Amino acid sequence: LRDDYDFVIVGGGTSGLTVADRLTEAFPAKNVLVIEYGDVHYAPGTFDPPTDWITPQPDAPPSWSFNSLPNPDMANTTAFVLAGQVVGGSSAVNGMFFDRASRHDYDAWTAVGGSGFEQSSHKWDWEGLFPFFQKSVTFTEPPADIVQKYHYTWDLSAYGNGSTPIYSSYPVFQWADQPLLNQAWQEMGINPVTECAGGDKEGVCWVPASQHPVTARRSHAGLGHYADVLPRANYDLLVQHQVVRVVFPNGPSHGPPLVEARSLADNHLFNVTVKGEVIISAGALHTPTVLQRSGIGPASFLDDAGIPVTLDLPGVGANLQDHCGPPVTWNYTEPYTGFFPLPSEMVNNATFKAEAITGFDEVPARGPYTLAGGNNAIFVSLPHLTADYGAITAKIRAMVADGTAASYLAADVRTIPGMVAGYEAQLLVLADLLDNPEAPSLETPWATSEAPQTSSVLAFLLHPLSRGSVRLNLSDPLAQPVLDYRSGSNPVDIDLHLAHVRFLRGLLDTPTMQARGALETAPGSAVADSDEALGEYVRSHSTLSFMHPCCTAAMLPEDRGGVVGPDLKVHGAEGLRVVDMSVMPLLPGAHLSATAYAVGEKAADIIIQEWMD
Ligand SMILES: Cc1cc2nc3c(=O)[nH]c(=O)nc-3n(C[C@H](O)[C@H](O)[C@H](O)COP(=O)(O)OP(=O)(O)OC[C@H]3O[C@@H](n4cnc5c(N)ncnc54)[C@H](O)[C@@H]3O)c2cc1C
Ligand SMILES: *[C@@H]1O[C@H](CO)[C@@H](O[C@@H]2O[C@H](CO)[C@@H](O[C@@H]3O[C@H](CO)[C@@H](O)[C@H](O)[C@@H]3O)[C@H](O)[C@H]2NC(C)=O)[C@H](O)[C@H]1NC(C)=O
Ligand SMILES: *[C@@H]1O[C@H](CO)[C@@H](O[C@@H]2O[C@H](CO)[C@@H](O)[C@H](O)[C@H]2NC(C)=O)[C@H](O)[C@H]1NC(C)=O
Ligand SMILES: *[C@@H]1O[C@H](CO)[C@@H](O)[C@H](O)[C@H]1NC(C)=O
Ligand SMILES: [Ca+2]
Repeated sequence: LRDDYDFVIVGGGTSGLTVADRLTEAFPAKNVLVIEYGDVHYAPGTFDPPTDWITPQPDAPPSWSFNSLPNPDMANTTAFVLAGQVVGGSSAVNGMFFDRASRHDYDAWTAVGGSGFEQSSHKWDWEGLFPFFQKSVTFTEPPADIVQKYHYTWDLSAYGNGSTPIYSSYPVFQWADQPLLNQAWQEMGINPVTECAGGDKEGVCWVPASQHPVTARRSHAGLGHYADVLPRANYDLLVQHQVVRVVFPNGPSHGPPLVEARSLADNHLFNVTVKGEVIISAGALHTPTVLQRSGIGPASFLDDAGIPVTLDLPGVGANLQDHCGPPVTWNYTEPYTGFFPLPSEMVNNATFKAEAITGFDEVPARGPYTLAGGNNAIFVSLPHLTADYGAITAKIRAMVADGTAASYLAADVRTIPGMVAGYEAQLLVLADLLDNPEAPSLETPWATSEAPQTSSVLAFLLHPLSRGSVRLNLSDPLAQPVLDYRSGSNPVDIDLHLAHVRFLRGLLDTPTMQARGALETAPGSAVADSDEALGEYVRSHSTLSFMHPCCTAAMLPEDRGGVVGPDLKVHGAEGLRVVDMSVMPLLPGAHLSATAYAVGEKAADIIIQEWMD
């Protein structure tokens, strides 16, 4: 471990390793150090040997497990959330669903920053982010036989001729009843989309897997941004170390700070000297933890924590958002026939599963295990799924106009004019986005419809108005934070859930599902028809997290509660940036990992262009 470094990156995760990669290749004379809580682990993909249709990988890398506080507005249910504890971060333990949000979701970032963000040239709208999306991954056309078998569609214009060893691929396998819902979504008027990673994604979407096109092995940041670029002499990595905080010897206006690190083996604490900048990429859950212990956070929490205030930025750990939603479930009253193979074949058929195990080891990889978690989702806009009803967005706009919107934030947040102002800007922008018929409001993925385990649809609330907190355990500040999800704390989220579930129920009415005798098992017509009963149902049967927590160090002006500018520097701190999913101001209508790379690539480009002064 060297005397000093030019760059320290806190967290060897998805964004952090892509930043560390791009910095070391651009500045061969500058030394980068990545400090990682975890270690290097082989990363099994989703549904790899010897699992059954979606069982846990026996040799999975380590992760943090989180149980949030009870969410009273969702029947006190707890949210269960994971975070990868490994070189590669969460992308090493992903479900590998590798989509991007619509162009309008990222346009929303620029709009929510407002004019306070406009004397910078770093635009995080679609036009400013799309080139880095193309840079971030290499996509590969599937074989022709696989195309004519499963009917993948795509448009290479969405990917360009990028060549970064982070792979987006379509498996050479699908379950045999994959076309079932595909046909039924079209009978609901949801239309096929040829390519959904090129910004235009409302309709029925093919989504790729973050995995190698030949071997089907998981692609994560630890390979593509770390292992695959070594040897590289200025690219250092320190494992089994927890970065405690950053310290400014002469205050935050004289930087970069020192990185105070704790060795997880022996608890030995030390400091790393930084010449250039410190980049924090500890993730949406842990970046707030690193800045809070650095005295960079809500002044009142920091006082209650016995931590001296270095920067009073109440956005640190605030504005927590995640994807969540309740299900619609059915059985079949006729036998589920004519499909081979279905997922149950893995548990019914030793021959078939033995072959799947060995098919995965052939070159190229073959059979069921080349599949990750599935490659399909609908993304339906609020106008489309409700027949242009303006009730929800009127409620949002009114709730800002009358000033009651603030009441839905936490009691130590609604009192802060900065936070109310930024929450209000979010809601109006979200109100506009949910009025855009090309902007997804509901996501529903599927790969099979075999009953009973996969005869269900989930109603992903893509753009929640509720907001939560990531805060230090005050008993053990170095332990994992407390997550207060406050799911459903803004009531428009419940209205969205009812609209989404009620749209989804139409699935069972489709000729395709009626041919199969699909019989609704939950919520049922009785519940669905009662705003009070369906409300009760979404509040107690929703999954509170699909493991996409974000926006705890939002890219917003300080007066709107943000923590970083559009250059991703922490407001009021020189030589200190954040680059991970905590910087998004609004949660995107997508799974986050592809965005995490794109954010890493653009943040690296920003950092590079300035250090070539
Ligand atoms: C179970 C699960 C499944 C998912 N499935 C999908 C999916 O199918 N599709 C999708 O698009 N997204 C998915 N995601 C989410 C997506 O992968 C993440 O949002 C994204 O990878 C996060 O990137 P990041 O760089 O912000 O964080 P991470 O990649 O998690 O990076 C944080 C890193 O910092 C390290 N760290 C934490 N604290 C410290 C500290 N104090 N000092 C040093 N290092 C520290 C962590 O160990 C980790 O390496 C999933 C997430 C989970 C948890
Ligand atoms: C990492 O670097 C920081 C910055 O140098 C170290 O923090 C500094 O620690 C010194 C202790 O040597 C603190 O000074 C102390 O102040 C109290 C009262 O103010 C006084 O009673 C002590 O005698 C001593 O002078 C100093 O405040 C502190 N600096 C900051 C900005 O917090 C930190 O210890 C280093 N960490 C490790 C593990 O080396
Ligand atoms: C158990 O699974 C194996 C698949 O590995 C089945 O064997 C295949 O059956 C299909 C018929 O759907 C044929 O097209 C293939 O030629 C067979 N391949 C091999 C390698 O056997 C087998 O039929 C399954 N058993 C049952 C009872 O369904
Ligand atoms: C939430 O917390 C506790 C449950 O043990 C109780 O205070 C409250 O009634 C709970 N709310 C609901 C709706 O269950
Ligand atoms: Ca697999």
